[PDB]
Amino acid sequence: FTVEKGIYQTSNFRVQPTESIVRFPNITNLCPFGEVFNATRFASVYAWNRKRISNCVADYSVLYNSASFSTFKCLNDLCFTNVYADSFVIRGDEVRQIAPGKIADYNYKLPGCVIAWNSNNLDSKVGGNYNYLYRLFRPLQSYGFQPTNGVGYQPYRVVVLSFELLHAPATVCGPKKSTNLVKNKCVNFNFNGLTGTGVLTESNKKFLPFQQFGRDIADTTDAVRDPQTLEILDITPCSFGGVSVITPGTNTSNQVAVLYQGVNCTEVNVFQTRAGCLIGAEHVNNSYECDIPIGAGICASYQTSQSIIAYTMSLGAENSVAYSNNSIAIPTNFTISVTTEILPVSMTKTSVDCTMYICGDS
Amino acid sequence: SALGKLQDVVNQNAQALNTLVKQLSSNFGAISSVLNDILSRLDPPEAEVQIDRLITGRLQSLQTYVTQQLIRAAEIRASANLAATKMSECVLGQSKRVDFCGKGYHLMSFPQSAPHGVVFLHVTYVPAQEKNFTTAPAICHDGKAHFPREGVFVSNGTHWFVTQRNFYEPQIITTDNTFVSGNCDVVIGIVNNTVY
Amino acid sequence: TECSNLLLQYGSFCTQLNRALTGIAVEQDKNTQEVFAQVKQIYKTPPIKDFGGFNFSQILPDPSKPSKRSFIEDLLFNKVTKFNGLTVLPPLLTDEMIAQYTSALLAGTITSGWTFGAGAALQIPFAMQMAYRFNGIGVTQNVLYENQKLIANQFNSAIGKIQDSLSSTASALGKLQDVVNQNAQALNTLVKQLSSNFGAISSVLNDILSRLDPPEAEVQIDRLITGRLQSLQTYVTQQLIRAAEIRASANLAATKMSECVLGQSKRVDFCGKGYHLMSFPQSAPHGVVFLHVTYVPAQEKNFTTAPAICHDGKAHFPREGVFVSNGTHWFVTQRNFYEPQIITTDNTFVSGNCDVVIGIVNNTVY
Amino acid sequence: AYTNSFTRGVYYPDKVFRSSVLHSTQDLFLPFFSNVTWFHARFDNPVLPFNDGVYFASTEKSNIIRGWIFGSLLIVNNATNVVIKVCEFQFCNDPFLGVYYHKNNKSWMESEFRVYSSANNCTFEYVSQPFLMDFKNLREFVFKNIDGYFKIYSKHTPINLVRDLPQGFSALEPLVDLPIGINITRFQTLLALSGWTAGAAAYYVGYLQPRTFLLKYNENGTITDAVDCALDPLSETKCTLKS
Ligand SMILES: *[C@@H]1O[C@H](CO)[C@@H](O[C@@H]2O[C@H](CO)[C@@H](O[C@@H]3O[C@H](CO)[C@@H](O)[C@H](O)[C@@H]3O)[C@H](O)[C@H]2NC(C)=O)[C@H](O)[C@H]1NC(C)=O
Ligand SMILES: *[C@@H]1O[C@H](CO)[C@@H](O[C@@H]2O[C@H](CO)[C@@H](O[C@@H]3O[C@H](CO)[C@@H](O)[C@H](O)[C@@H]3O)[C@H](O)[C@H]2NC(C)=O)[C@H](O)[C@H]1NC(C)=O
Ligand SMILES: *[C@@H]1O[C@H](CO)[C@@H](O[C@@H]2O[C@H](CO)[C@@H](O[C@@H]3O[C@H](CO)[C@@H](O)[C@H](O)[C@@H]3O)[C@H](O)[C@H]2NC(C)=O)[C@H](O)[C@H]1NC(C)=O
Ligand SMILES: *[C@@H]1O[C@H](CO)[C@@H](O[C@@H]2O[C@H](CO)[C@@H](O[C@@H]3O[C@H](CO)[C@@H](O)[C@H](O)[C@@H]3O)[C@H](O)[C@H]2NC(C)=O)[C@H](O)[C@H]1NC(C)=O
Ligand SMILES: *[C@@H]1O[C@H](CO)[C@@H](O[C@@H]2O[C@H](CO)[C@@H](O)[C@H](O)[C@H]2NC(C)=O)[C@H](O)[C@H]1NC(C)=O
Ligand SMILES: *[C@@H]1O[C@H](CO)[C@@H](O[C@@H]2O[C@H](CO)[C@@H](O)[C@H](O)[C@H]2NC(C)=O)[C@H](O)[C@H]1NC(C)=O
Ligand SMILES: *[C@@H]1O[C@H](CO)[C@@H](O)[C@H](O)[C@H]1NC(C)=O
Ligand SMILES: *[C@@H]1O[C@H](CO)[C@@H](O)[C@H](O)[C@H]1NC(C)=O
Ligand SMILES: *[C@@H]1O[C@H](CO)[C@@H](O)[C@H](O)[C@H]1NC(C)=O
Ligand SMILES: *[C@@H]1O[C@H](CO)[C@@H](O)[C@H](O)[C@H]1NC(C)=O
Ligand SMILES: *[C@@H]1O[C@H](CO)[C@@H](O)[C@H](O)[C@H]1NC(C)=O
Repeated sequence: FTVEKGIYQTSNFRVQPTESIVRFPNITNLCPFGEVFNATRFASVYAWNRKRISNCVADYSVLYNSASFSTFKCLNDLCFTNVYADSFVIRGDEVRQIAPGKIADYNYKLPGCVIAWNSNNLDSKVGGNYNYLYRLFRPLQSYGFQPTNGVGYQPYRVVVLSFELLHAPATVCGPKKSTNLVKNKCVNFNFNGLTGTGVLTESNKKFLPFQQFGRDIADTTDAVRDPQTLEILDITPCSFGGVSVITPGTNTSNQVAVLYQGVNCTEVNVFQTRAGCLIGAEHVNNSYECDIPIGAGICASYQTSQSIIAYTMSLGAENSVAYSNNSIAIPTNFTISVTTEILPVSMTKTSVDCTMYICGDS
Repeated sequence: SALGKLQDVVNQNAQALNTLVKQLSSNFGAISSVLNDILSRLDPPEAEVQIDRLITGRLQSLQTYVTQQLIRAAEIRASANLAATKMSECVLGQSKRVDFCGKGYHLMSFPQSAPHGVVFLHVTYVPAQEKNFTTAPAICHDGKAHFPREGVFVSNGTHWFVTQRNFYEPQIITTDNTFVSGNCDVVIGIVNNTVY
Repeated sequence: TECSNLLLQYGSFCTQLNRALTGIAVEQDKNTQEVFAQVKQIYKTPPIKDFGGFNFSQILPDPSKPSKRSFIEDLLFNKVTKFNGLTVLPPLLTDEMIAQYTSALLAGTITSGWTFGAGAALQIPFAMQMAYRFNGIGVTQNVLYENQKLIANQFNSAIGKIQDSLSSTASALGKLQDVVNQNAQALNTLVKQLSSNFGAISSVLNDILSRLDPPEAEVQIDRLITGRLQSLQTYVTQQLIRAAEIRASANLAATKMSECVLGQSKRVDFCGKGYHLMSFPQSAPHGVVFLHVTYVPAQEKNFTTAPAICHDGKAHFPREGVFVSNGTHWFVTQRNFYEPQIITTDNTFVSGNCDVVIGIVNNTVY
Repeated sequence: AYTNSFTRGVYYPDKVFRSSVLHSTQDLFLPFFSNVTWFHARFDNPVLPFNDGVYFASTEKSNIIRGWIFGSLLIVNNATNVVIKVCEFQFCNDPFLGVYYHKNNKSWMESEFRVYSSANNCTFEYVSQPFLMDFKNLREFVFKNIDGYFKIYSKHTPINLVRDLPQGFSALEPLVDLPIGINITRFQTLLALSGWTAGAAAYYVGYLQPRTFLLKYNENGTITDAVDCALDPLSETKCTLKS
């Protein structure tokens, strides 16, 4: 409850990230799933064409959150080797047959997700549609249609997306959200999985046409190239440092100053020093013997009304000896001075045994 | 605050012991930091996985304490060696070494025992009340240069004397205070005068 | 935050580590202060540089440059060449302040000799000061005044050679460079240790948390904590070991400043090789440099010597010196410089008879 | 036959730009001064094991070396442009790419592709930009298949030799990286080509080995020199001291 005069390291300052920057490369090469579900023409159930795709950005969220479907019997956070996206039309109650039925045993056999949509809008020909061919048994005779049909007899354009988890690397990765880029502000940066904290700025380094990252001798990442745009950005460490409190001692006063080691006073009587930022101490042009060492030649003291002052400590009086080639100074008196020197000699002899300390009669 | 060094040693040791004891209240990932609680709650098969976490925790903390003591004992020994040396050549004799026995020209030292340490009272001679004089390396008397055998030539302004080095006790320059070496032609700063 | 809760189970291992490091940091300021804050006042050399022929221009501060740093100090500084919670604190005494202390110590020695280290600074001509130094190594003071021009030239040439040695070769400051390298790699090793699994699935906590549920992610995190905690322990222990080593070196530099710079040392080989005369401190990065001015005898020649001589049935011994012979005549000379002179009754003392001394000779005393 | 791979087979292991440092990489490299196998384009297009990746040099004029078969897989650097296709190709026992040697065109124009006969199970396909049809340059290639991720490196560097690898230094900038995810246990070389005189093109095979290899990145992030950890004691001490 009482602290003696001095400098004390209380806590640790660290600029909390105003934002967590995440910069996935611009979402391009959109997967052709946009046109699979409403292609100009679809094949028969038995003639289901495989639209296997690789290295495409399949946006399942827009498809899943479309409000223009019939059954989503299953996504953008998962990447897969390929998507065996089928394409066909089934008659009403056959939708339930597409699940892990006439269609389920003759035309299709599901061992992914299933998407269905009202086919009466486009595929249903007016006056009788027979373009599709139906395998009644497993045998292709006809399908049959009527525009004035109900729901169980109504066709449904169904595309069956079957995700693959083969040993081959996943290639159909869904879109990943990205933040914006803000410079000159501590923010957590994650462009392509390289998450970290640092102030983001424009750098002078030139990257190789292929290189994306940059690292220091200690293997730490220092500069990055934005995947969305070819800008070389230097990632400096996010501002942080210790917080130490100058106190002249409770026995003297309760006023204190706070030092933020290694900061510019912009991230926090505010005085900028080579040792950090001083708050609560007023800079004085005078120089005295060091009382409390702030650092970098700066010391803080309590003096007269009273306050804490920060000053550049003085090394002593600026004496100049009256030297000349033919003058000598010779003492005419003397003084007998008895000074003190204190040296530690020994410590306390402490003995400790494990079994008592570690376990204890156990 | 004079005995800061002695108090610092006591404070450092007591602080180290306190942290060692405070470490006994840590869990180290175990269900409890009390060994009895683990024993009285769990069967041996599941108590070992918990007691083992404590053992590594207590053991590591104890090892950290011992190594810190070894390093701390090394500097205390270095201080004791220095204190032993000072007693040998600062209390038991007069030392020419500068600042080894306080600021000034060492005269004598006295030891005083202190808790876990020693205190030396260094008696030193510090000159005071200096005065400015004009001085010469030597004096030419009869074509021969005279040098102070143990002294320095100083001038009141009109007369030349020979004081000792560091206490103004002027003396008449005689052939007993000075020795001759060569003629007064090679020393820079020679000043004419008479040698009684 | 998931880890920070886990790390609390280890108690106060980290209040200990910070206490150990802050204890080291406070010591480093004490080391520098003890070595350099050896002068009560900031003595200044006079504008007139009539030092009997010695020019200390290469060791005195040069106000032309911003740092007001000596010429040789500049050579020393050139020769010697905030990532993961790791901060380097600035020393309490700036390089400019250190260079001011050496200037004060240097200025005091030139103008005062050893007096300023034992009280008030008492001026004395440098040539007369060197006479004290010669007298302090057993050589009479007339040899300095007679050879003042030669001795001054020898000092200037010797100081000139130190410039070439430092400027031409960058390997002279190995001791100071080694300290910098050791600290630099200690931090690099500590930082590089963050890239090791220590047995966990990965060295990145985000991956561990992302790819595992808290139960099985907690065990993986604990492996990282123990390894990273252990690596932080070895760093502090090494620093404590090194800090003790540097403190011993700093304690030695402090003693050398007191005994070599603030006075004349009779201790052999302490302040350079030979007979100590003077020492001049210079400031170097994270260290100090001493220029030990030493008196080395040279060009010896053989002589025939005797312990004493018989004059009138009584043995004469030299008051201070040696008995030497030309092969036909006998003289008495000082030991460290051949300055023969007539053997008289003023430079010898009589004690006893002629038949107790082995090697007695039969010369005459005038 | 065999020759010496003096200081070739060095590329950029990763997508990292580092300035004025010396980086040590335990990677799949070509040992210095190694007895690299020597074939001649007499025509030599045998099947060789694709064990732990493989290097490939080509003193290529008129685009002699036009493809390679791994796995079914191909990297057909045809005349038009690079074409990497992943399918269950029914590769011929003697696969190659046919070229009409100035058959009245006063130019070696590619007109045939006997690399494979048909494709059944296609998984991937990539097509790159075109390039000049041209020897005075040492085109070199490296091929790796790790964790399914299939990597390709190459560089276009001028040289002034005829049939031996020059004693210079060059770094193969990566050009392609694909997740074909197939099993590659063997490979073969497809070259320019009933009745032929294969164009003079010294093409080499160097079975890369996992080895530490110290790289010197200049201030521009482009590799300027390198050494090994097993070439000789001198190299070993350099790598230990990172200098
Ligand atoms: C050398 O210095 C010493 C002191 O360090 C001088 O002795 C001091 O002399 C003064 C004046 O003579 C004394 O002051 C007087 O003290 C008496 C009491 O005895 C008082 O009644 C007077 O009114 C006056 O204040 C002083 O006490 C004395 N100090 C000591 C310790 O004895 C000495 O004179 C100096 N020598 C020379 C040659 O200058
Ligand atoms: C520096 O000190 C010397 C000391 O010798 C001074 O010279 C001599 O000083 C003494 C003491 O004052 C003189 O004695 C005089 O005696 C007469 C007769 O008894 C008396 O009336 C005077 O008051 C004085 O006491 C002496 O004559 C004088 N000269 C010699 C050759 O001894 C010298 O003057 C001093 N100089 C300065 C600048 O202080
Ligand atoms: C004590 O030593 C210092 C140097 O060790 C002397 O100062 C140097 O004196 C020399 C000769 O006078 C100077 O050389 C001249 O330099 C100028 C400028 O470069 C050049 O134009 C002239 O042709 C000539 O070479 C030198 O500059 C000067 N300073 C330094 C740093 O070397 C000093 O004079 C000595 N003390 C004495 C002689 O009392
Ligand atoms: C060792 O030292 C003694 C004494 O210094 C040497 O004896 C001296 O020898 C020199 C010439 O060798 C003599 O010089 C002569 O002096 C007379 C004056 O009396 C002068 O008229 C002559 O023209 C000549 O210059 C000197 O007198 C003589 N000293 C004595 C006392 O006899 C001795 O030669 C030295 N031995 C060596 C160097 O081996
Ligand atoms: C010390 O005295 C000597 C002589 O006693 C001085 O030297 C003489 O000076 C005069 C006039 O300056 C000359 O005429 C003589 O030739 C010099 N030599 C001799 C042997 O007399 C000398 O100058 C005096 N020193 C001082 C500092 O006054
Ligand atoms: C030094 O001189 C003394 C006397 O001048 C020598 O002593 C004499 O020695 C001779 C023969 O050795 C004797 O006959 C005398 O009786 C001695 N006299 C005395 C008074 O002792 C001595 O021998 C000489 N020493 C040397 C080395 O020549
Ligand atoms: C596209 O698909 C939607 C289903 O979400 C369908 O309603 C529409 O008719 C299709 N074609 C066009 C041009 O929108
Ligand atoms: C930040 O601190 C550095 C270090 O002194 C300084 O050079 C820079 O100008 C400061 N920037 C701001 C905005 O205060
Ligand atoms: C001492 O200095 C003054 C002025 O600089 C000069 O006149 C005098 O000759 C010098 N003395 C000696 C002995 O050189
Ligand atoms: C002294 O004499 C010895 C042998 O006579 C010789 O080796 C030595 O060099 C001589 N000393 C000197 C200084 O000449
Ligand atoms: C010194 O030793 C030599 C050795 O030959 C001997 O001849 C001589 O007599 C000795 N003299 C004395 C005084 O011991």
